[PDB]
Amino acid sequence: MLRFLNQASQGRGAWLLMAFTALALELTALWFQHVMLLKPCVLSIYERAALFGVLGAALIGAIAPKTPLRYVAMVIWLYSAFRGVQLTYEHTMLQLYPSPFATSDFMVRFPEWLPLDKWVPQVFVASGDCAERQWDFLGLEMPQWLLGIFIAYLIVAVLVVISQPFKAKKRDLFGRGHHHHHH
Repeated sequence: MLRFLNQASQGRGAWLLMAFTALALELTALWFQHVMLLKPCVLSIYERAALFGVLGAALIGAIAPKTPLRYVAMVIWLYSAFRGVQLTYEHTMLQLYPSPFATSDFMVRFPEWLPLDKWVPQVFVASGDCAERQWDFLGLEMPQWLLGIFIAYLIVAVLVVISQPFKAKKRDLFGRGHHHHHH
């Protein structure tokens, strides 16, 4: 049952399986555009960073999910959990509620202090309109589906994180007070 989940998850094979899954979607997709001659957008590229970043999180996390490393790897998993989900919303709202500013659509704005984009414009430079539909499943745009996965991934980490032995009665001090006010 649940206990087993912690067993299968605490295994590397399982972790490696999570990577191939997120990758399989990127590859199988990288082919659709290669033939469908599809072009990425500003947001699309940004969203790719949210997951692409997580993928890297699964590579380092699968190093030893039995040590405090959890907080270390989940740091990226969670970052995408709240932000990834919150962002995925902007796409949905705008998609069903188109009303942008003047011409905010001005390529990707990033500080020249991070050659991550300058030294690598290949997977950063945007080209095309954002929110446009070029391919859908069951009558749903990819962005909508991909979001479906984001939720799934958000659950495996939140559940696998809490699956930790937890318990422990010690826990000396935890959280500041400061609420006595003043006369």
